[PDB]
Amino acid sequence: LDVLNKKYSLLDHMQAMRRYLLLGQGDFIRHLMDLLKPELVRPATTLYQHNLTGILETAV
Amino acid sequence: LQQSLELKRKMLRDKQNKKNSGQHLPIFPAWVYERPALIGDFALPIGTLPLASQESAVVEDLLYVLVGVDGRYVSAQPLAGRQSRTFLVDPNLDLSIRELVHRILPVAASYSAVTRFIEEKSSFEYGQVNHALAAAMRTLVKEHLILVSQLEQLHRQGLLSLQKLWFYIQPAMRTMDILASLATSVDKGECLGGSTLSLLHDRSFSYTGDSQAQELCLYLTKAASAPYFEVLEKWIYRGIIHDPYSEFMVEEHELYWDQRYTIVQQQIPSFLQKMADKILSTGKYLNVVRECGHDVTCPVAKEIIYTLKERAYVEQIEKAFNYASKVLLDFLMEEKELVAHLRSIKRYFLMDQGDFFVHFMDLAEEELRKPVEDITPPRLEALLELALRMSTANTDPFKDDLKIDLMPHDLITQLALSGLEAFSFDYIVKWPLSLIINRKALTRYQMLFRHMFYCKHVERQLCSVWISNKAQWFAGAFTLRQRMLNFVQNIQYYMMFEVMEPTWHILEKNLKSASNIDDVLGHHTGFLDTCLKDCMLTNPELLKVFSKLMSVCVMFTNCMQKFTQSMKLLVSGFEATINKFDKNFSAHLLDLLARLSIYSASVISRLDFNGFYTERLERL
Repeated sequence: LDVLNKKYSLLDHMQAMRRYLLLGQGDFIRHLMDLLKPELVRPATTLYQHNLTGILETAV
Repeated sequence: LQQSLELKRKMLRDKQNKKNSGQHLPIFPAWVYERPALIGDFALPIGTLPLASQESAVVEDLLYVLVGVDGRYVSAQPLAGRQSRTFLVDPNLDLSIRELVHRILPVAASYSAVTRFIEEKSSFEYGQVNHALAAAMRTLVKEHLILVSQLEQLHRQGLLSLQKLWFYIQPAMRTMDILASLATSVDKGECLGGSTLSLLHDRSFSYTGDSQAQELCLYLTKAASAPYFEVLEKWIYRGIIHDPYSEFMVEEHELYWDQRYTIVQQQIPSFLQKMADKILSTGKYLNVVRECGHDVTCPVAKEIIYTLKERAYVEQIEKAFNYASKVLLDFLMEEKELVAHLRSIKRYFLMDQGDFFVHFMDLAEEELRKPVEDITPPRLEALLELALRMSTANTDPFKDDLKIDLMPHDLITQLALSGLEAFSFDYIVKWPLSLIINRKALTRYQMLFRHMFYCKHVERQLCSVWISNKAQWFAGAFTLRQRMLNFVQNIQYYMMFEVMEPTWHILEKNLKSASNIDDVLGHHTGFLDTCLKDCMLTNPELLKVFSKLMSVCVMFTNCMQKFTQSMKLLVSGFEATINKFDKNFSAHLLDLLARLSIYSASVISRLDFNGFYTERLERL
């Protein structure tokens, strides 16, 4: 519990987990909901992974 | 037993041919096998005597059978088919003792087939480790013969009796029965070199608890490692391998990197299996520097010695991988450099230089258009030699190496046409730096250039038509030409500044942190393989969409345009061909961007810098 702690990181990835996946950041999930609104209000089938991936980069 | 000679005949026959560099390998004179006295094995009525007289007469003869000689009463019947010599207690002997002798007589049989081991595996053919297994199992036969005598000294004074002997010979029904096991197992199957050194590191763990016997197995196997470790104290430290009888794991084929030196799996001794890979490595690295001279000497040389549970026989092998493969890597890096040569490969093969390409193309253009078999090879070797002498690419020193190859195939090879699509380059390389940039590496480098050729070839023609026109009123082809310019000037920005320039930077950093030739031949295998995959070259359909777009483009640039077939220098027929070409272009252009979306971003990401042609149409 010192190697996994530093060489690879259990503490850093378990805490940012609070922000990015669990919505802990809040600031980021507001911006994501003001850019991804139009593309999401489209019909479902038309969308493809490359489309959704593109946006994430802008907000981060 | 002649059968033995045949085994001997086969061993020698196989040995000689493998290496005829050293001739007349030692062979023992024949009288040695033929005479039977070099090896150990070869009156009063007992019935009417007093019982004690029977016990003292038996104790007298038994004391003889414990050594390899017959007895007046206890005797040996001929072995015949059964290998262990069973014995024939004289008939009508006391039935009380006839049983007790059969408890002390199992020693002389576990000794009868122990000299028959040493007086056989002494032959040079049996190997240079089967040799000491059976000459450090001889010292044990000297202690045994010392004990058998001390007991006679007691017998001389009436002080030994069958029971006293029964207590006395118990220590030697084990220390000489462990020996009658290794002997009938090293002999069982067959074993030479490392295979014997593993049967004495298996029968060592099995007897890991007795202790009375464990030390004897360790004396037998700390003595059979003595010959091999001297050989592994050479291949590990200086490249020379002696291996007179094919014993060593790393054989050397006469023939290089692929087959000159090979691990032989059966001979690998069991306790080096994990470190077997490191051994081959350290030596191969030492040999390539020892044929060109330089230095092969090792600053520290130590005597690797066997042990059980305290292994330095797994450590000194590592202070050799971390010197041998660190002197070779730095020899390459400051003598016969591959850092500088790689830059003089990038300068021409990867189309980095622009001066060499613009001066050369114009100078050779007339000849380039000609069909092959009309091409002048010496005139292409003269024109190259000058185009280079005139460029800024003259300054670099390793330039002389460039030569002109003639790939008959034109990317069609991928599994009689024009000079423009039969132009290849080969950069000669010396033997020391060849190890990294081998034939395989250059061929792929060659293919990356052949594809980059068309994109360079079309760019000069579009620019050519633009100047010829700017009779000038027509503005129909002023737009189709404009669209082609964006794709073929933006493919050359994406390919050059993302697929090649950053990835080349990732190899030139990774090479500064490399450890061994195994590591380096990897990163260069990396930039070459990974960069080729990022360009459109790697596709099952080979993105033939690129192949048919460039064919139709040339159709527009010259096959149809032909500089307006010199109309400037008609019926609107060429406006219909512009239309036919424009629709073929849109279909083909769509297929690619859709293919870029379906298989694996940036070329699409910026072509539509303002949503240009965002969706002419959507598939399904």
